[PDB]
Amino acid sequence: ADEIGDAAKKLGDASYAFAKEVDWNNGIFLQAPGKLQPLEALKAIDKMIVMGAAADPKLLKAAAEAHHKAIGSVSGPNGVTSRADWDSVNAALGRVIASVPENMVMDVYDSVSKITDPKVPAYMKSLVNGADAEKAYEGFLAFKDVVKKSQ
Amino acid sequence: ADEIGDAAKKLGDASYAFAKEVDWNNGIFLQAPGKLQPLEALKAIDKMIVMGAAADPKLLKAAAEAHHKAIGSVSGPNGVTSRADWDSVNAALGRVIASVPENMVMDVYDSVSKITDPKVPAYMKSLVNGADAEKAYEGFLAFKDVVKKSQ
Ligand SMILES: CC/C=C\C/C=C\C/C=C\C/C=C\C/C=C\CCCC(=O)OC[C@H](CO[C@@H]1O[C@H](CO[C@H]2O[C@H](CO)[C@H](O)[C@H](O)[C@H]2O)[C@H](O)[C@H](O)[C@H]1O)OC(=O)C/C=C\C/C=C\C/C=C\C/C=C\C/C=C\CC
Ligand SMILES: CC/C=C\C/C=C\C/C=C\C/C=C\C/C=C\CCCC(=O)OC[C@H](CO[C@@H]1O[C@H](CO[C@H]2O[C@H](CO)[C@H](O)[C@H](O)[C@H]2O)[C@H](O)[C@H](O)[C@H]1O)OC(=O)C/C=C\C/C=C\C/C=C\C/C=C\C/C=C\CC
Ligand code: CLA
Ligand code: CLA
Ligand SMILES: CC(=O)O[C@H]1CC(C)(C)C(=C=C/C(C)=C/C=C/C=C/C=C(C)/C=C2C=C(/C=C/[C@@]34O[C@]3(C)C[C@@H](O)CC4(C)C)C(=O)O/2)[C@](C)(O)C1
Ligand SMILES: CC(=O)O[C@H]1CC(C)(C)C(=C=C/C(C)=C/C=C/C=C/C=C(C)/C=C2C=C(/C=C/[C@@]34O[C@]3(C)C[C@@H](O)CC4(C)C)C(=O)O/2)[C@](C)(O)C1
Ligand SMILES: CC(=O)O[C@H]1CC(C)(C)C(=C=C/C(C)=C/C=C/C=C/C=C(C)/C=C2C=C(/C=C/[C@@]34O[C@]3(C)C[C@@H](O)CC4(C)C)C(=O)O/2)[C@](C)(O)C1
Ligand SMILES: CC(=O)O[C@H]1CC(C)(C)C(=C=C/C(C)=C/C=C/C=C/C=C(C)/C=C2C=C(/C=C/[C@@]34O[C@]3(C)C[C@@H](O)CC4(C)C)C(=O)O/2)[C@](C)(O)C1
Ligand SMILES: CC(=O)O[C@H]1CC(C)(C)C(=C=C/C(C)=C/C=C/C=C/C=C(C)/C=C2C=C(/C=C/[C@@]34O[C@]3(C)C[C@@H](O)CC4(C)C)C(=O)O/2)[C@](C)(O)C1
Ligand SMILES: CC(=O)O[C@H]1CC(C)(C)C(=C=C/C(C)=C/C=C/C=C/C=C(C)/C=C2C=C(/C=C/[C@@]34O[C@]3(C)C[C@@H](O)CC4(C)C)C(=O)O/2)[C@](C)(O)C1
Ligand SMILES: CC(=O)O[C@H]1CC(C)(C)C(=C=C/C(C)=C/C=C/C=C/C=C(C)/C=C2C=C(/C=C/[C@@]34O[C@]3(C)C[C@@H](O)CC4(C)C)C(=O)O/2)[C@](C)(O)C1
Ligand SMILES: CC(=O)O[C@H]1CC(C)(C)C(=C=C/C(C)=C/C=C/C=C/C=C(C)/C=C2C=C(/C=C/[C@@]34O[C@]3(C)C[C@@H](O)CC4(C)C)C(=O)O/2)[C@](C)(O)C1
Ligand SMILES: [Cl-]
Ligand SMILES: [Cl-]
Ligand SMILES: [Cl-]
Ligand SMILES: [Cl-]
Ligand SMILES: [K+]
Ligand SMILES: [K+]
Repeated sequence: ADEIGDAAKKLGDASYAFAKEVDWNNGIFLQAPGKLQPLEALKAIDKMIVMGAAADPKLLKAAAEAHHKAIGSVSGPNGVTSRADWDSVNAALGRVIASVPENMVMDVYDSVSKITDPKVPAYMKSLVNGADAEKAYEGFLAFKDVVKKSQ
Repeated sequence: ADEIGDAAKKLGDASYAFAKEVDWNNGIFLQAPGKLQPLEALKAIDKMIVMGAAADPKLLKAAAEAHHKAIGSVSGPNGVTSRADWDSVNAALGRVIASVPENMVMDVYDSVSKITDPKVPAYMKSLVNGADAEKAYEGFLAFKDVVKKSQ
């Protein structure tokens, strides 16, 4: 047990209602988040690849395992994993994030932002309950504070 | 040095002409290989996630590093990495493939085949020199024989 795991349970309390509202089977998630821009997108993928190579390989393995288990508990009309598996994925990802330097994480974020059209967040939010999305994000903010402490 | 590395150099002799002909900046590679089928695609991703969790985490790290370096040597009008980085990526991937049971690898292959429209290979081949694609594939066949010996 660790503090990221405890923070993941609070994150689940804040964010699972939102996860149940997302239609995970919508094909839109395969499309670029705006205009397809291969050269800029490759720069973002490169920052991810750098981060993945730097991450604790054991924590990467555990995060992959948590997603395998999560796939197994998918149910209902939107393809949402169970509450327990949601929390397990989020904890495992938090551990991976904490295992690399903050710069690496910020470089992925900035590089993905560069290819994301300004309308995409509002469009995604419009498909779910906006107050639940807001609660989920406020949950994320608290969670990342715990992740940073462990980083 | 190892036998996968030696086999990767022979693979490069057979396949680099083909890699130079592919337009790596074509946006088509973001689309599903046929009809977008989220439920079946998730099954294929699940088999990949199982395989990634089983792979030697050190060899996964080295494969990610080889791709970072490869991105750095991209040049020319098609976005092709250097010959040396092509071989380095292929060796590193061969090591990852050899680090898991053959079943896991075949399960990814079969699961991806299930979502790949029968026209996709011929369409991809039609964009390059068909004899160079054939040489590349004959190269792959020899390479995977070395990978299997190490597996
Ligand atoms: C063949 C290739 C195969 C596959 C292709 C590969 C990849 C697909 C590539 C791209 C598709 C992926 C993602 C893009 C898709 C979807 C995008 C998903 C992300 C999103 O929607 O983000 C919304 C967010 C909104 O802005 C925030 O608003 C805040 C408001 O806060 C106030 O009010 C609150 C309540 O309202 C609270 O009360 C608070 O207390 C109060 O403070 C503050 O103003 C913040 O400063 C401000 O940041 O926007 C941004 O962060 C920047 C945009 C994009 C970054 C993009 C993404 C995140 C970055 C990195 C994630 C890492 C990786 C993503 C990718 C993959 C995951 C591994
Ligand atoms: C939001 C989500 C984000 C991203 C989405 C994520 C993923 C994208 C998902 C999918 C897109 C990916 C791929 C699909 C895209 C493109 C497809 C790329 C693959 C392709 O084109 O394959 C062509 C191949 C042709 O068939 C072979 O013909 C042979 C002929 O051999 C003779 O003649 C020869 C010379 O002519 C020689 O002389 C020889 O000596 C002589 O023997 C034999 O008959 C073989 O028995 C027969 O197998 O087809 C198949 O293998 C099955 C089809 C698809 C499997 C699909 C893929 C491979 C499987 C696994 C690869 C693993 C993973 C792929 C994916 C990713 C890689 C990590
Ligand atoms: C089928 C399998 C699968 C699927 C469908 C996904 C889907 C996703 N992954 Mg995951 N992932 C997988 C397997 C999968 N992954 C595997 C095998 C691994 C390796 C172990 C990872 C490792 C991984 C990492 C390291 C990250 C992702 C992230 C993401 C998201 C990227 C787009 C995004 O930011 O949306 C928005 C995100 C969500 C809807 C997820 C919930 C986010 C918080 C907790 C609550 C919602 C807040 C707010 C409303 C929206 C996000 C704002 C943002 C600024 C934080 C998306 C939800 C990224 C992510 O979520 O970035 C924010 C991310 O950082 N994945
Ligand atoms: C921007 C980065 C990037 C890009 C663009 C790609 C692109 C690709 N990856 Mg790679 N990968 C990356 C980073 C990247 N990867 C990273 C960071 C990792 C983790 C370390 C991986 C790990 C990985 C694995 C484990 C595998 C791939 C494979 C593939 C291919 C999947 C589609 C396919 O089969 O086409 C066809 C494939 C090619 C054109 C590549 C050359 C294949 C041989 C050597 C020669 C050509 C033979 C023939 C003409 C066509 C293929 C037939 C097939 C049955 C073998 C595609 C070329 C897969 C692959 O190639 O499956 C066959 C695969 O198994 N990737
Ligand atoms: C081979 C392999 O290993 O694959 C595995 C690799 C990983 C990394 C482990 C993995 C993973 C995670 C991944 C990739 C997550 C990707 C998330 C992508 C989210 C994409 C979104 C939100 C895309 C869009 C596009 C939109 C477009 C919206 C608009 O155009 C619309 C409609 C109308 C316009 O007028 C205005 C507009 C508003 C602009 C939008 O609003 O949102 C996975 C899944 O496991 C696969
Ligand atoms: C060996 C191997 O194969 O590894 C493979 C392993 C994987 C995992 C499969 C893999 C991969 C994918 C990877 C690495 C993904 C990385 C994801 C990173 C996500 C980062 C995020 C969300 C960062 C942020 C930063 C934010 C900042 C927000 C703020 O600053 C803002 C705006 C304003 C401030 O006032 C408040 C604030 C809140 C502070 C935010 O909101 O979010 C890959 C590439 O395939 C390689
Ligand atoms: C088709 C289908 O059915 O697909 C199904 C597939 C599944 C897998 C079964 C499934 C599922 C679950 C999924 C996708 C869950 C996704 C979870 C994503 C979690 C992401 C996390 C936590 C990312 C971060 C990034 C962080 C960054 C933190 C920092 O940068 C910040 C901000 C500020 C810096 O100063 C300090 C910092 C600390 C560096 C962080 O702390 O965390 C589902 C829903 O069922 C759908
Ligand atoms: C080849 C093939 O077929 O592969 C298949 C493989 C798969 C895995 C099966 C597959 C899949 C599924 C995938 C990747 C799913 C990814 C899902 C990502 C969902 C992202 C969502 C919901 C994003 C958001 C962002 C929002 C932002 C909200 C806010 O920021 C806003 C506006 C304003 C702020 O003030 C407050 C805020 C509230 C913070 C929100 O509310 O939501 C797919 C697509 O089928 C393809
Ligand atoms: C977030 C993160 O970590 O992301 C990283 C995760 C990884 C795994 C490390 C990673 C990787 C590798 C990946 C995903 C490779 C994906 C390869 C995909 C190849 C897709 C292809 C060939 C798609 C098509 C679609 C086609 C459609 C053709 C047709 O429709 C057409 C035109 C006309 C129709 O009439 C007939 C038709 C013929 C049917 C086609 O012919 O081919 C990467 C890139 O690093 C990102
Ligand atoms: C911890 C963590 O995060 O790990 C992350 C790590 C990654 C790597 C980023 C990641 C990923 C992606 C993964 C695993 C991809 C796996 C790719 C597997 C590719 C398999 C291939 C091509 C298999 C085959 C089999 C073939 C067979 C051909 C033949 O049988 C045929 C027809 C006919 C016979 O007569 C001749 C023959 C020739 C014998 C073939 O031709 O090809 C993921 C999911 O993101 C998780
Ligand atoms: C936009 C842009 O510019 O992107 C740029 C991004 C880069 C990275 C810089 C770049 C590059 C390079 C790239 C993509 C290289 C891709 C290489 C893929 C290699 C895949 C390999 C080897 C896969 C396998 C699968 C195998 C399976 C073997 C077996 O199953 C087989 C058959 C039969 C079983 O009985 C035994 C077995 C042994 C189990 C194997 O042995 O090997 C480029 C080109 O510049 C484009
Ligand atoms: C959000 C966002 O923007 O992300 C961006 C991220 C990136 C990384 C920048 C990105 C990218 C690039 C990517 C994934 C590139 C992947 C490329 C895959 C290429 C696959 C090719 C060539 C496949 C083939 C198959 C062929 C088959 C030939 C044969 O089988 C045939 C018919 C018949 C047999 O008898 C003989 C044979 C000869 C064996 C062939 O000849 O070729 C992208 C797309 O821009 C999206
Ligand atoms: Cl929807
Ligand atoms: Cl571009
Ligand atoms: Cl082309
Ligand atoms: Cl389906
Ligand atoms: K561009
Ligand atoms: K289906």
